[PDB]
Amino acid sequence: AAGSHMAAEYKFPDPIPEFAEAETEKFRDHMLNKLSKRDLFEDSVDEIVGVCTEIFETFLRSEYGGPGTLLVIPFIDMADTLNERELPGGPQAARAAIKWAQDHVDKDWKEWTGT
Repeated sequence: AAGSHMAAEYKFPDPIPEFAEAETEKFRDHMLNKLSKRDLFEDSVDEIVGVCTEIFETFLRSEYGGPGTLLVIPFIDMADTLNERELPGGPQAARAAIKWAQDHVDKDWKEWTGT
């Protein structure tokens, strides 16, 4: 954080697979509920949520180590994957995903880790 200090002074938390799993369940349940109500996703909610959830969990499991590490790239990956598979609503789903993640992930990490 401050360049003159010793590297040994800065311990950063590793990603936590149990947090990734628990937070992915909350994300999935939010996304299923939010997208289910809308004609745009009527026949594809499960598939679209499945794409978003897989990308989200993979990022939390390997890459998320608390505040300062939730990158935008998984949400770009969600829109790109939905666009590649010609699933309608890519921008809408990725925006729902990033809004929820912005609102919850760091806060939930602090609560889950007790920090």
